[PDB]
Amino acid sequence: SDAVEPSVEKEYKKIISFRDTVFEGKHQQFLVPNNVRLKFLRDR
Amino acid sequence: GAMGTTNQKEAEKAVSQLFEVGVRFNDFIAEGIEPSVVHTLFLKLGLDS
Repeated sequence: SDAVEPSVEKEYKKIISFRDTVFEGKHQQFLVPNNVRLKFLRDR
Repeated sequence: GAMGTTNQKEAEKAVSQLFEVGVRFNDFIAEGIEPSVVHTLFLKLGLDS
């Protein structure tokens, strides 16, 4: 029943900005290589 | 995206991929994100500690 909560946009803004930085791979906490790149993009 | 996956779960999977690079609540906190987000989604995604 948690298919689309109130949480969704809130989750998206925080998650999307975090993921998008990693998508550039310049994430201060996380440097991402090849396998991680494909994992992010293919799964979501 | 919205190809079979619901918006909420779509947000969750993006978190799960983040989880593979090792995102913990402290990392989310470093980005201004609440620790509760890692912990709660961690439970929902059924991720092993």
